[PDB]
Amino acid sequence: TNLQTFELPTEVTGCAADISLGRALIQAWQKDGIFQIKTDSEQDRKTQEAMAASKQFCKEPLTFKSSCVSDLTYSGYVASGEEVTAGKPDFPEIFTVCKDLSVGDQRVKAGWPCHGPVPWPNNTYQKSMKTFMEELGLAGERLLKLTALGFELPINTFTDLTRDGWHHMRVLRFPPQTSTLSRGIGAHTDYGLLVIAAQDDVGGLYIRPPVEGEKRNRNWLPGESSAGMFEHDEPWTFVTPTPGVWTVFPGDILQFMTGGQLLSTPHKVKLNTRERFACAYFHEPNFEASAYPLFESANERIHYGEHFTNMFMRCYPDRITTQRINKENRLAHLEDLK
Ligand SMILES: NC(=[NH2+])NCCC[C@H](N)C(=O)O
Ligand SMILES: O=C(O)CNC(=O)C(=O)O
Ligand SMILES: [Fe+3]
Repeated sequence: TNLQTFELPTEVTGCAADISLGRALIQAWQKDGIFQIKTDSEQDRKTQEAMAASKQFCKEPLTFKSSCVSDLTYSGYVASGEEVTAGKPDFPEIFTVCKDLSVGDQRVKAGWPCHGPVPWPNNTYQKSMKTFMEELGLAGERLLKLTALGFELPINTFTDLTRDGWHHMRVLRFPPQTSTLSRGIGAHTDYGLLVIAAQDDVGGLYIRPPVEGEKRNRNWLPGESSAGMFEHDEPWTFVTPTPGVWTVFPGDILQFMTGGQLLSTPHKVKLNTRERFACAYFHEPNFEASAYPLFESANERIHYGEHFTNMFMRCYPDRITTQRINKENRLAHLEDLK
C-alpha cells in the first residue's frame, strides 16, 4: 500500500480547515495504519544532524558505548542483541533518550522508577538530539490537536495529557542481515500516544494495517502482550523510504482511549543488505497521567507511567535499571501514584 502524505499547519487553532484535516488523518490511520507528514527545511536539517550523530556515536568502541548506561533511567545504550521482544533478541544497537532529569529533581530524589539523567556520550551529541526532540515534540502536539478535532473532541483533549509528557526517542542502527538472520525487531506495538519516525534510504520497517475481523491484543494488559503477534502472518505493509517525510502511527494509549477506533499499529523491522539508521520518537502522556476511554462511562484506566515501566522492564530484564527497580521496590511508587 502506498501511503498518504500530509502537510501540517504550524499552528492548529481549530479552524474549520483543521477539522477537515484531522478527519483525513484519522481516516488514513483507519485505512492504512500509518501516514507520512512532510518535513520542512529545518525539520529535515535537524533529522539529518541526528542521523549523523548516531552514525558517529556507533563508530565508538563498544567499551565506551556500553558505559553510557544508568541504574536510574532506561536512557542510554542498548547493544545489538540485548533487547528482548517476545523472548527473542532484537538486533539494533540503540541509544534511548528519555526525559533528562538531574539527581536534584524531586522525582529522582523520591526514587520514582525510570527517572534520572541521560548518560550522554558527549555534549555535542546531546545538543543534536535535544534539538531534534524539541522539533519532534512540536509536531506531536499539532498531531494531537488535529486528532482531537478529527474526533470532534475539545482541541486540548490529548494535549492536556502531554504536559511535561514522557516523550522519548530510540536512536537505532540495524546491522546488515545474514543468510539465516533477518529479524531486526520482532512484531510489536509501541506504548504511548503517537510514534513519529524518521529513516534513512535503506529500508526495513513493516507495519500491519487494520484488518477487518482481526482481534487485537491490548498490550497494556499483562495477559495480552502484542509482542510477536502476527510476525509470520499476512498482511505487512513495507514502509518505503521516502525523502522529506516523517511517518506517524498510533500507540497503545490512543487505541485504549479511542476504544479501538484507532489501533496501536503493529510493526517490525527486517535487517537489509546494508546497515540502516532510523530514529523512533514517542510522544507520550505525562508519567503520572491516567488515560481513560473517550467514548465509553467505564472504569478502566491506563496509568501511563506504569505501562512504560512494565514495558521497559520486559524489554530489559537484566539491565541495571531493572535490577534497581526490583531491589528497591520502586514499583511501589506507581501503586502510590495510583
Ligand atoms: N522499548 C521499545 N519501544 N521497544 C520496542 C520493541 C518491543 C519491545 N521489546 C517489547 O517487548 O515491547
Ligand atoms: O526502525 C524503525 O523504523 C522502527 N523502529 C521501532 O519500531 C522501534 O524501535 O520501536
Ligand atoms: Fe516500535
